[PDB]
Amino acid sequence: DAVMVFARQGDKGSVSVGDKHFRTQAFKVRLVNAAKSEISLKNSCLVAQSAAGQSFRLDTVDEELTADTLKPGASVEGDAIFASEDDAVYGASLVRLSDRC
Amino acid sequence: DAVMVFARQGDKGSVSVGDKHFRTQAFKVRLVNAAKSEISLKNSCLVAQSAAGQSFRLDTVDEELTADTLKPGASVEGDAIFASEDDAVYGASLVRLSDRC
Amino acid sequence: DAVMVFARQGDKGSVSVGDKHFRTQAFKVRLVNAAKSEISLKNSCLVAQSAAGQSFRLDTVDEELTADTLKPGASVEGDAIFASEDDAVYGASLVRLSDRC
Amino acid sequence: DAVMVFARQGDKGSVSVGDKHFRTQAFKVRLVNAAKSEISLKNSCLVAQSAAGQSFRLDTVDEELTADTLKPGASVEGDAIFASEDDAVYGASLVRLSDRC
Repeated sequence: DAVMVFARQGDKGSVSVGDKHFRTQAFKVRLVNAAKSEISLKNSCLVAQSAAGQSFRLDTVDEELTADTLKPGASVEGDAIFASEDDAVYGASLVRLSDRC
Repeated sequence: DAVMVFARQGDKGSVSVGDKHFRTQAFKVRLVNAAKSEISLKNSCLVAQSAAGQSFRLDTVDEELTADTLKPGASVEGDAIFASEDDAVYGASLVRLSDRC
Repeated sequence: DAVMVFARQGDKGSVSVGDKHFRTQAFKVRLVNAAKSEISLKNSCLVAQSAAGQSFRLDTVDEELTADTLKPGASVEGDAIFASEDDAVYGASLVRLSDRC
Repeated sequence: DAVMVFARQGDKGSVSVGDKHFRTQAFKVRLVNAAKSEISLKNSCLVAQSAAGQSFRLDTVDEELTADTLKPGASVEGDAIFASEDDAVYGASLVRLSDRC
């Protein structure tokens, strides 16, 4: 009765504007409903984090990953790009769903 | 009189379901029998490990790598994906055959 | 009223001549003027740096990235390759524009 | 009056046979004679090393990189794969020519 989250580490990068800087870590994410009922994602969000429990904000995400619900057997996929001001986001090793959004 | 194991580090990733999380390290593996006799793999398994001797469970493996035997000169290849709950598996640097399966 | 700098970490490398050695980190860089006025880059330069503020010299850069100005909505892109004598440049995680050139 | 050595870090890997294991780091190497005279490479060899000066044996190399000489303007390229028993070779960041072969 929970959505399955598959992530693969992608490109590392940065964004700078004047003296405002941040680092980025991209993941290719696939969400899969392997249960027998429709699961709502409306009050859920994607969080990337280190094994120590440090989490990182989502900077940009492909529209497909923001589906409100996932019917049984349905799958959505796309890129999700997380950020930190420093280089901490490079240690993000897990993408998961939170309901604290 | 042992099978040769060639591995190349591939993608780093993760799998999450509810609050059950793990990290993944993929390798492309090739097994080669460079001896003069057939070698049995029936009671052998692929293990990934760090240089310090810490080993990691095999989460998924391509069917081709689970051949029961390898005749002389035979070669099989495919992906093998190992896991840890935390990010330890990212230090797996060796794939080898164990007979403790 | 500042140019936006998008960078993605690319190849790691080295250059050696006799006993003169250095390490290289490439980035794909895109510069974007998202403001309403033309912005001059004539006295600006690309700097790569670590989160701790350690910066690295630019060894080579694609001609497209050395435009003197960027009109509104204009974008230029190319590779930029930064260097260190030791392996410090591998921790460069940000490309930004400096006006101290 | 020295050959120029350009290297780019490639795949990380391993080789195992029975309980004999090693780790591998591949580089794409290009050798370039940018001088005005023919330079002999007959008593030279490719060495990979860390910034601290730790060096690693050459396990395999493409035939093209073992040219005996390089005439003016000549260039040769190919892959070179270096090894360590443990995972030290993963810190090799420089390929250079030695005359101690």
